[PDB]
Amino acid sequence: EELLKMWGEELTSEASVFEVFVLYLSGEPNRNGHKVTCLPWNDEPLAAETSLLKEELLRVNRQGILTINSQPNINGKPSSDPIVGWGPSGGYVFQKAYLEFFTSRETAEALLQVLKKYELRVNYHLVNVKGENITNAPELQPNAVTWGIFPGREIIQPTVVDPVSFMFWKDEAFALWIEQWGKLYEEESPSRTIIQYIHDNYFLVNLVDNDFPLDNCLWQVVEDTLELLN
Amino acid sequence: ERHERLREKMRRRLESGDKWFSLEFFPPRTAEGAVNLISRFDRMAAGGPLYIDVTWHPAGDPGSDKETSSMMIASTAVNYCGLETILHMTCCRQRLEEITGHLHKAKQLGLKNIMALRGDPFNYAVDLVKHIRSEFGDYFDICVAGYPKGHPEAGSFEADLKHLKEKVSAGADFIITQLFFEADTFFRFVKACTDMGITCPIVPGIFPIQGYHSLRQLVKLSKLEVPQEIKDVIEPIKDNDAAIRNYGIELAVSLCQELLASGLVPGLHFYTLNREMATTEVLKRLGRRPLPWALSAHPKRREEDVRPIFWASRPKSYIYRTQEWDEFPNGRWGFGELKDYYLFYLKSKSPKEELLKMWGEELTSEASVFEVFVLYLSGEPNRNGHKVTCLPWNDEPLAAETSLLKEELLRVNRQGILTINSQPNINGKPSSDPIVGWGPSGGYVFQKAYLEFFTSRETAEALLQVLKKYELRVNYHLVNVKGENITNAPELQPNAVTWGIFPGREIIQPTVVDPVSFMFWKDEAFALWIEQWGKLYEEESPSRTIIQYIHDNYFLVNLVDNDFPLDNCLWQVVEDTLELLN
Ligand SMILES: Cc1cc2nc3c(=O)[nH]c(=O)nc-3n(C[C@H](O)[C@H](O)[C@H](O)COP(=O)(O)OP(=O)(O)OC[C@H]3O[C@@H](n4cnc5c(N)ncnc54)[C@H](O)[C@@H]3O)c2cc1C
Ligand SMILES: Nc1ncnc2c1ncn2[C@@H]1O[C@H](CSCC[C@H](N)C(=O)O)[C@@H](O)[C@H]1O
Ligand SMILES: Nc1ncnc2c1ncn2[C@@H]1O[C@H](CSCC[C@H](N)C(=O)O)[C@@H](O)[C@H]1O
Repeated sequence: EELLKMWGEELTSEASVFEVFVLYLSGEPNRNGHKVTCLPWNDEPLAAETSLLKEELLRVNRQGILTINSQPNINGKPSSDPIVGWGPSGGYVFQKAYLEFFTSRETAEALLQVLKKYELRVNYHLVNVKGENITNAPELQPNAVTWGIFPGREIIQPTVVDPVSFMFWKDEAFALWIEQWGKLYEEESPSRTIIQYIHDNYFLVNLVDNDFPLDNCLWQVVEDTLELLN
Repeated sequence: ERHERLREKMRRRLESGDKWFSLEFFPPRTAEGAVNLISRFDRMAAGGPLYIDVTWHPAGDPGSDKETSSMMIASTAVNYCGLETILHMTCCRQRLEEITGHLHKAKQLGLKNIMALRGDPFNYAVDLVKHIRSEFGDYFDICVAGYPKGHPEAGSFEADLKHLKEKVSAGADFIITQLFFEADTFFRFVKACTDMGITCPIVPGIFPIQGYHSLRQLVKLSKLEVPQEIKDVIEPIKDNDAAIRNYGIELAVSLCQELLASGLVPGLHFYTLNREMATTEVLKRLGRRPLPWALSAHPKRREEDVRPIFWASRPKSYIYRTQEWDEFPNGRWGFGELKDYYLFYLKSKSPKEELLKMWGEELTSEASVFEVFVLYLSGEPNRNGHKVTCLPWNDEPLAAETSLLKEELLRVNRQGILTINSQPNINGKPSSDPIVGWGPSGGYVFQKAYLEFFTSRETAEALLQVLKKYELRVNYHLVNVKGENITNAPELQPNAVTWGIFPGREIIQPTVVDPVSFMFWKDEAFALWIEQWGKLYEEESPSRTIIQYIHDNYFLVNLVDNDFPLDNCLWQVVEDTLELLN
């Protein structure tokens, strides 16, 4: 037993599942053993870039939208930057904001509803376990989300997100709700039951904000998702 | 379902319900006319035409290797111009071997659409189509001429319809009709075609009247009688060709609208007769963007979305020099090689010794050459009073994006920095910008500053001496006709001067600087001194020896500024070089 007590001994509701993400999104106290440094999806500590949006992620996951990775809108930082920088020196580095998460089944309706106004700017992709696949993405084509331009060189594009790779990743992206977390609990115990109601019948989601010279809209998508549900 | 060439391409438009247009031309009897018509093919291609049809006659030697011959005109339309063509063919006074040889030659030239014609004095187009199918299978498109008001040689119209049945069922793919004067005639013979089991799509042909010779030309071509209404309209204006052009445009617009609104017409064939204005106006009245180069090439070149910037003021030589390739670049340019040098036209749109009045008959010194570049860039008339339309490297008026590089560019060019290609830094403008908005309409477009020029031995030396003060920021490349090569670019890698960011797509980089393909542009760039401007002068003269000295000893230089969100340093590097001189 290493991560059980860090993820909580007994889950009273989905709120006890939300309470595991916020204690990963900040170093914070717990009923026993304090800080948790891991989730099934998130074996790295938060990258230094995450400090730009840590307060937003804490807000988002405390509202029940269960973020499992992100990026900010960077708009051409120097390559040498210790927070957001890579490749040859002196060049530039760019990003699109990114927000990948799970939600309660009722919340996916809410998200699709609010995307009816942002479906030009925000590339979105929702998927339930067994298959229920909704997107505004180009049918086939990958979306580039981190790229860089370097003195005397070709454009480098290290981070890309796309509907085929996402539909493949989904088959692991649900399995470890059981294989890592759910397998800790007793057979059909109230914790296992609320985890199974979170494994099955629950939407994995991806969002990308394409308009990177602007402030990141993904927080407003989630705020309006919440508002709508409310 | 899947789609391919042949009927499936036009079946795509049929299913999508998109109306299209096609143009049909004639081969000229002179080489100059051939060049003019090739330029015309380039100009019409932007009108979104389905295909180009080239007529065939035996008196003009169409199967021969003369440039005026129809076969080479069609080949130039496709291979060296990038436009799909449909080749007409007639087999009167021809044998099996001749037809087979001509069809094989069409094979070798990439020609894949063939029109079957019987001509006027192998007895029928049925034999031609059947022989084509038997000897070359289904590799080629086959289309047969249709006769709505019946063949003049035929006793009965129903017999003509039956012969059309047989010809279509033999090997034909599409049917093209001749001139008309009433729309209802289209409908009646279309219904006849349907009722006889002919299921191929029928496309109507249109002759746009443009002059008084059109009436005689129309009568001779179609053997039909002009209606008394049109003649009476034309008779009182028998010497106002321009007015008849407007009247014919109106009549053609009415006919085309009636044809299209029917829904049985998938497209239109227009008999241009090697005339542009009326056809273009008609097409516009009936109702460019994917890359900063306004068209990517058609034949075997759907893959091209990156090419080197060097040729971008002169694109048709790049297409011609690269026609050997299969690896037409898509992705990071990283592969296609111009391991090539060639025999040529090297002719402007102005005649061979006509533009001498704009470049000057008499070069006094290099300081006269320096004004020809500046007169071009300024749009200013020469000492003769003639505005310079082009220079040997750049047959165009230079682009709207280079209006940002007007006053500074011509200012530094006066000083012996003879610029032949250039570009602004852009810093992430929205897509659909008026001067740099290429690609998908949502997104952003980005560019580095670029400058390319010839310059003197002294000024090149100076610049080599200076660039050390910017060499972290400026990639530079310098070469001469002697092959002396000096450059500061990493491992000779390409340099991505333009790119765009678009929702849901990977990053797109449509133009690139490349120090290896600059070795292949170099030879073309220097040779365009002697082979267009030197040879425009007499064989031993001040003007020839001046141009041969410029060819012999100027450096060719290219610079790129990598700090694209900051102000351009190419302005304030050549000025940092002018200072040093003194
Ligand atoms: C779109 C178009 C393009 C043209 N292009 C050219 C060109 O490139 N070069 C050129 O020289 N001319 C061309 N012409 C002119 C054309 O070739 C003439 O109309 C010519 O006189 C006959 O050619 P055809 O294919 O229409 O002949 P066909 O369709 O074969 O018709 C000619 C006559 O053959 C008779 N016939 C056909 N099959 C039979 C049969 N099985 N049994 C008995 N009788 C039969 C018909 O009754 C008809 O009157 C073109 C015409 C059109 C409309
Ligand atoms: N549950 C969670 N909520 C928010 N962010 C998370 C998260 N789990 C991981 N992350 C962060 O999401 C980031 C995605 S990393 C992939 C993109 C990468 N930064 C690049 O541009 O190359 C990680 O760096 C990590 O710090
Ligand atoms: N004599 C001359 N001096 C300066 N620039 C010239 C020139 N002749 C042509 N040019 C310009 O050279 C540029 C090269 S193409 C520039 C790159 C490309 N348009 C892009 O897609 O980003 C053209 O804009 C052309 O107009």
